[PDB]
Amino acid sequence: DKDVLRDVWFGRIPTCFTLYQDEITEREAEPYYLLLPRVSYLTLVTDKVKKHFQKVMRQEDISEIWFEYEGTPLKWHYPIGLLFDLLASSSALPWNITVHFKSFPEKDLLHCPSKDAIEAHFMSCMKEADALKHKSQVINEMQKKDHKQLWMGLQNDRFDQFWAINRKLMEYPAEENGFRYIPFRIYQTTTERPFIQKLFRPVAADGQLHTLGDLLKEVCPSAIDKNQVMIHGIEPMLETPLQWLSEHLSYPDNFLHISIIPQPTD
Amino acid sequence: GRPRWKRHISEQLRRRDRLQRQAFEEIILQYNKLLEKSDL
Repeated sequence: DKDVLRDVWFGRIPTCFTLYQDEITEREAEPYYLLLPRVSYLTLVTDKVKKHFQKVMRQEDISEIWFEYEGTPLKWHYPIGLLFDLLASSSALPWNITVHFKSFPEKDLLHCPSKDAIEAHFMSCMKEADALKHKSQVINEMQKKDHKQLWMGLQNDRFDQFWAINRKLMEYPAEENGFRYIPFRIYQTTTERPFIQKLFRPVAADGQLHTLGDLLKEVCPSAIDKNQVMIHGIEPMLETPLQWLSEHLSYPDNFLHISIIPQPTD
Repeated sequence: GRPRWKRHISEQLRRRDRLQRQAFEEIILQYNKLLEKSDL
């Protein structure tokens, strides 16, 4: 199933970056079109965007860049693919993101001062995942050099460099039929909570594997009846084994980010 | 013999790339080339 991993890893989203209209510039700022990696983070891959729009502004107006979609500030610590699936998936391509250098939304966003702040948040997500699966035995048993290769593989978009280490994180003991718990997050646009995260085992008492519907029927019973269950931009069958999804369809942070969105209007 | 749900994910994933990536891949390339010239 290595072909699925590449398809998930190399997914790209066409995106249109336009400067906010109230920002005062010395000259005209043309929109910057870019293909965003679904598995990476906004603050990571936007260096070309930041330099493009910073050339047209005065240092007096320069500040910490942040992004917004339809009046909603985009959380950079969420994977790009998730933000798109959850928000702009129903609209027309390309994804329209507005660039703001001013009036930072302190309440809704985390400051991303450097690349290290992204690596810090990223490694946290991995540690939290391996704690739910192996009880942090696999991630703690890696040398610090292996932890850097996971990050370097994401930063440099190297599928083999990353999955060389990340394959050890997808393996479980023989006697067991899967992970201890499945790391996942269920996002929904109309719910007050940021997402839904609970403890769910890949195996039932009788030994049968839990499916994607079994999980939803548990932690999100109101989404099955009208709603779309979207992972990496697709709509998997509810009978998909959950253990399989965690291995193959997870993000590089080993979390399964699930979006519940209504059917597109038209 | 891959199961149905596996084939479904492979088909849907290729459809995702067809409708999203492969569509804008070439125009985005040609656009950024023209942009860099204008800045010169």
